[PDB]
Amino acid sequence: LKLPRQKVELVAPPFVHAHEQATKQGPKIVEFKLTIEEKKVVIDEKGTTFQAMTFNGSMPGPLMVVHEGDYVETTLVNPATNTMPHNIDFHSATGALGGGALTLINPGEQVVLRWKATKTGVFVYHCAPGGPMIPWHVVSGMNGAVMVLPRDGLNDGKGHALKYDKVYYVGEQDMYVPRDEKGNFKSYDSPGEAFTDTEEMMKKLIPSHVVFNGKVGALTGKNALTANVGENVLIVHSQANRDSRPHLIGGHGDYVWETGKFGNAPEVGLETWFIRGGSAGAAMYKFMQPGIYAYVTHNLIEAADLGATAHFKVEGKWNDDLMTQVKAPAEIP
Amino acid sequence: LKLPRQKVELVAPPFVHAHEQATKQGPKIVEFKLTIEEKKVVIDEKGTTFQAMTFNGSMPGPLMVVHEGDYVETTLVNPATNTMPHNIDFHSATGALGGGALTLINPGEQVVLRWKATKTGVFVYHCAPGGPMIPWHVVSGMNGAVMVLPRDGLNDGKGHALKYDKVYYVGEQDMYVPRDEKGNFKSYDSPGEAFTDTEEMMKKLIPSHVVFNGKVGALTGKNALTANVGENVLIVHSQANRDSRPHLIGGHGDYVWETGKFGNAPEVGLETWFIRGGSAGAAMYKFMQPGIYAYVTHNLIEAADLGATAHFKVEGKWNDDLMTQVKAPAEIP
Amino acid sequence: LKLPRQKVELVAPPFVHAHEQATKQGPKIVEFKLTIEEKKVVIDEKGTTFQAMTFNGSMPGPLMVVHEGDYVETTLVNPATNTMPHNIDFHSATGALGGGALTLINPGEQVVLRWKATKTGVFVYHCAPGGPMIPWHVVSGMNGAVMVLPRDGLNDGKGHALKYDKVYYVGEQDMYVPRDEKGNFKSYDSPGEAFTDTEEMMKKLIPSHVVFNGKVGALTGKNALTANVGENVLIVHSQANRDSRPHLIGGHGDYVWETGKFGNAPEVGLETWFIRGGSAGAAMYKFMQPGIYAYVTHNLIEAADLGATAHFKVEGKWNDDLMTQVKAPAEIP
Ligand SMILES: OC[C@H]1O[C@@](CO)(O[C@H]2O[C@H](CO)[C@@H](O)[C@H](O)[C@H]2O)[C@@H](O)[C@@H]1O
Ligand SMILES: OC[C@H]1O[C@@](CO)(O[C@H]2O[C@H](CO)[C@@H](O)[C@H](O)[C@H]2O)[C@@H](O)[C@@H]1O
Ligand SMILES: OC[C@H]1O[C@@](CO)(O[C@H]2O[C@H](CO)[C@@H](O)[C@H](O)[C@H]2O)[C@@H](O)[C@@H]1O
Ligand SMILES: [Cu+2]
Ligand SMILES: [Cu+2]
Ligand SMILES: [Cu+2]
Ligand SMILES: [Cu+2]
Ligand SMILES: [Cu+2]
Ligand SMILES: [Cu+2]
Repeated sequence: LKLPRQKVELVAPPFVHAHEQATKQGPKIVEFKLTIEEKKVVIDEKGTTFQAMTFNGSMPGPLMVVHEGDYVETTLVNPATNTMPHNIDFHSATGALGGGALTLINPGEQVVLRWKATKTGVFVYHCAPGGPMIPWHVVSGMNGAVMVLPRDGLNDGKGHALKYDKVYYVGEQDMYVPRDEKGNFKSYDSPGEAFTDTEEMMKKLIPSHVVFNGKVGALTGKNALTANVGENVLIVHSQANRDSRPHLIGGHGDYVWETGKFGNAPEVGLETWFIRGGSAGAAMYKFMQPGIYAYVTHNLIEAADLGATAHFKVEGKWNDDLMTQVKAPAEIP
Repeated sequence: LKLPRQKVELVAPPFVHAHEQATKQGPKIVEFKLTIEEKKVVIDEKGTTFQAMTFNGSMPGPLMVVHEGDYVETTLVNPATNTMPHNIDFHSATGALGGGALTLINPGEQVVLRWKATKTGVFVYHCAPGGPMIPWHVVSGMNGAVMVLPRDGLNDGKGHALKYDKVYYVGEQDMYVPRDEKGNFKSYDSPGEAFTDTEEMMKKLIPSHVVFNGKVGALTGKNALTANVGENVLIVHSQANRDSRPHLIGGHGDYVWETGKFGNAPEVGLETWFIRGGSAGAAMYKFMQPGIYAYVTHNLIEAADLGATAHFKVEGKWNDDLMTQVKAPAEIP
Repeated sequence: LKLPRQKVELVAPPFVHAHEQATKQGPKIVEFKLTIEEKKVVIDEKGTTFQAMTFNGSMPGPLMVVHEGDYVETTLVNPATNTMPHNIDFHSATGALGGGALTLINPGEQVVLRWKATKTGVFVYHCAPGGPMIPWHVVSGMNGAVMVLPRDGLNDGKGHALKYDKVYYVGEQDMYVPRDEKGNFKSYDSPGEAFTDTEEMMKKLIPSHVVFNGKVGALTGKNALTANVGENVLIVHSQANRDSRPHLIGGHGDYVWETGKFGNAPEVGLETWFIRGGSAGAAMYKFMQPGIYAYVTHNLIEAADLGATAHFKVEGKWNDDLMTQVKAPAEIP
């Protein structure tokens, strides 16, 4: 395979490494490295801890971006400082359980997998060692996404280009933290110690936490998403294990691929869309109003009470044609 | 803004205020009033009670109908007889958290919000005061829907008009009523008294009841939906917090916008469709057979055991070509 | 009704009785027989038992295949060896609650129902006796599917024929097996004895098991699905009561009707699709790589821990262009 090689410097979510939308490049071998990290992390503002397992130290794993017909060559590294075997399954790839059957590595090993990007869209990647370890590694945080863009960039299905000014990747994580007898979340010394209680809870199908970017409030305050009025923002949303229903409070999905695959035309003008567990989808919105937006899953219990709220802070001029407070709050006459 | 004003007299669900589909009117300011009512109601045939919070006294709130490019001017009233602050978020609107950031009113106040109907479809509206109150007010009943019709009426995406003979609005409500130690549903003196137990249950994500129009059996008996053979009926379905999968038992969705947005062509000939939590969708069906139909969510446990069944009673002539009982029940030979 | 009659010999899932895709036949009366069987079965590799109720002895019931405009004439038989009344509701049919209102039969009876296949697609059929028996009979196993093909066969919505080399029917079943005090699954002497505990669990909406073809591991080992590289396989998936999110691990859905209705064009290039509870959908894939695939619902907890995994064993030549292990596992440098 005698194609040009291109290295990518991955960046932590919700940001996305620099890339072209439309490109004049032909196929390349695009090189990525992912280093697995098992680590205890804090997942809420109460200080609850969690035995996480991650690609590149983040939940979600970073977004990888290539174009249709590229070859994606991933060096997956499992340092000796980890305790368990791991692998990678790319839903964008064809064969060998998405790559999982070719990438199982013990602590102290690395492996190099290449796959041809024959399907466009956004796709989940995740660890999948075998058997009951599959769900456990995924809900412990071992999932991310890859975006395979058409070489001509995105289109509306009507002949028009859809160019985004910026893209964010929102990875949603269902987490299963057990409680003790008096009702407090438990803490564990190792993922292995957490396994028995965690699996018992997993099988009951109700998460304790549903978070974006690994933690309650991760995408708020200093780390709010941003935009300006007039900017077209692409929001990639993934969920490797469980359904979600994204919604931009005060906005819309102007163009939405809820099944996430660019061979299909987008839907237009959505209020709320649906990410099937085990998939990524994408929504584009051109901001029209400044101020705070919340980006949620629209199970509002999940959003407000279990962790699944991000914010956008948007700069620009208020549009009184689109909305106005005709009369401020006043005593009823 | 010097456009003509038009008042609407809202009507309680499942009925819909009179409106045009295709219209020769240009944009107007369409005036609506919603008066919040907190009230204890009965939600099942056992007499279980529920601390409801409502727009205009109903669950769901009434369906508002306008056309693309209208301005929707809502007077939201929170009488002093209520206990809590409330607001309104229109998923059809652009800016200020759907209007929620411009409509927070204490008991004794009213506010007037106007928004431009730039997106077509059916959309959820709901209360959203802030924080954990968001889910609580919504699952207490504070949600309804708005329909923004194209000025040319509905179409099939193939150049043909789709005209409905009547429309019904089915609002589905997930309810969380706690149980005491011996397993009976609890009753509370106020919404505030219900809050702690109700939130604890909410976070476990399993409703005690799933109802249409506020109560088990609301859309049955005297209050069954009706049609005649040959009539095209539009069924708007909303769910502000939780997924649903509508199905007309003995019928179909001839034309379905399950994401609910009229810029997209309908799907055809569905058995069951999917309303994402936080959205409204719509289905049209031309009745072909008389008799009783059930309209359900097709989690049949929810439908038959938790409350989520409506009936249609349909008049007309039986069509033996479409279905016939060739041989009535008889002893096996 | 003076049309030619054609008998079908049904075959147990996941296989499908022989049929034409495109056909030069005109409408016929296609005759099917379904004999209900109530039976205690084993559903997992631990030996857990289950009070099943079935059409033709299988979970799911067998796939029936006809063409648009055929008349489907079903003899439904409820032998005296059963204990309960049963009926059948075809989501493909128009009128009388899908046929349920014309097919209620006591043990010792049979009934003959005919319906005209006016809607194309894959559709659920299920028992629906009335009231709380509806969900109970369905989650006890009394559901299957029917496929109504266009007379010209399937198409891509772009003028091209889509011909499958083989079809499999995967019926997914949510099961509710109660546990005793010490946490073991309970066994019952009759469906009636199982009812009280089973309904109590049903209403909590969390299954104990989620299986394909009636049992954990049913579609693995000797009974793995099969294909060859180059074969186009249609996978019909149904779920009569509860959502699912199918995914072919190492493959894709090349053409997917997730709402299952052939009047709509398929989506292309999906990773994971969505079967709404109360529906059947279908996905076509042309295999490109040999080896083992898993076909799952992509709630991976359900897939790996509750029973919902099938395998494909695929023969043919490995394609190193599409995927290659560039470097086998090795010590990190
Ligand atoms: O106080 C003993 C009494 O408490 C229970 C819980 O209801 O068990 C608690 O105490 C045990 C002995 O200290 C612990 O092992 C156990 O984990 C804790 O729940 C009863 O089982 C016991 O009779
Ligand atoms: O009978 C007392 C015994 O019952 C429990 C429940 O198992 O508590 C009940 O009685 C308490 C005292 O009357 C109530 O406060 C409580 O709400 C009720 O559940 C035990 O905790 C107690 O030992
Ligand atoms: O040992 C009696 C004590 O056990 C409990 C369960 O905590 O009930 C068990 O024993 C009863 C009498 O044998 C059984 O009927 C019951 O089904 C079983 O759970 C207590 O209720 C009882 O005090
Ligand atoms: Cu892993
Ligand atoms: Cu996967
Ligand atoms: Cu409120
Ligand atoms: Cu909302
Ligand atoms: Cu039955
Ligand atoms: Cu049904």
